[PDB]
Amino acid sequence: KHVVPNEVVVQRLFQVKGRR
Repeated sequence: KHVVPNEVVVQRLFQVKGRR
């Protein structure tokens, strides 16, 4: 999801690790 300013990467890891 774009790979310029590194934001949907830390969050995405939090979303996957806290549901199912």
